Amino acid sequence: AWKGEVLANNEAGQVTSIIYNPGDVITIVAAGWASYGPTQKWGPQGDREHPDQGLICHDAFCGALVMKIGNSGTIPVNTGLFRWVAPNNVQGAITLIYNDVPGTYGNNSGSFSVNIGKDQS
Amino acid sequence: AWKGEVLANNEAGQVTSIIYNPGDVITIVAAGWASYGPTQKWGPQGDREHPDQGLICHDAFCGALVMKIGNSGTIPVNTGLFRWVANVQGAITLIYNDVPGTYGNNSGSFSVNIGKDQS
Ligand SMILES: CO[C@@H]1O[C@H](CO)[C@H](O)[C@H](O)[C@H]1O[C@H]1O[C@H](CO)[C@H](O)[C@H](O)[C@H]1O
Ligand SMILES: OC[C@H]1O[C@H](O)[C@H](O)[C@@H](O)[C@H]1O
Ligand SMILES: [Ca+2]
Ligand SMILES: [Ca+2]
Repeated sequence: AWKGEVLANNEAGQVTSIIYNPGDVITIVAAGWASYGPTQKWGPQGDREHPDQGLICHDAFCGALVMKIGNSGTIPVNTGLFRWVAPNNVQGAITLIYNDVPGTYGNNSGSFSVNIGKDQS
Repeated sequence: AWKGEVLANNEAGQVTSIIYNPGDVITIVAAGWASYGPTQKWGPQGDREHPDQGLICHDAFCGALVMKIGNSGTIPVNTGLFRWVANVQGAITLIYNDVPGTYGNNSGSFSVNIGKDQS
């Protein structure tokens, strides 16, 4: 049961209190409005119209919510995950990150409100 | 225990297998790209720039996911609901947030998962 925020302009991400363990089943709901530069704002799925220019997650759009579990590569979160189990050999603290190009977070604004819970297993 | 899709052009909503009962704790997660007219698509939170011209849900943007429970007013769903508790009682119908009579030109759909949680 973690609840908190993820700033668009935070390159390092938001480390949550959720340690993902082998067999854990998780739910995530992400909401909100944030920008990677422009005056317009996008939701947790990001901007489907914008080209990939070196995103930390190539499998999500610019401005999408992504995560790392432990020492994993980025995993798309987008609007959330429903009763979700990680690939085998993936474990450790969940960090939530705004999908942008490394070095380009200065002009980002807004944030995502995210809830994460462990489910019956 | 319910998984499927909600079409933008379905005025009448998607009637799900979830009957909401007093005290029930539920989770919805909605995903995908849909439209209420334009060639451009929006997500489950809808179009934050477009004004309200008599949307079925005044509490959400045009093109947002909403729902009804039984005979109730529209309730915002947006990207989903996390361990949400609702006198609201009955079958959960999911609906695209648009204006009555004008669904004909909508396109796309949202993916939606609903479950009941521990309580
Ligand atoms: C659409 O924003 C900017 O477009 C120009 C073209 O005129 C360039 O392609 C820039 O790279 C774009 O900058 C924005 O996007 C990148 C991510 O791709 C980054 O977030 C930057 O901070 C933004 O301004
Ligand atoms: O505001 C709602 C309204 O917006 C646009 O004009 C659409 O083309 C219409 O079909 C209707 O959905
Ligand atoms: Ca940026
Ligand atoms: Ca329409």
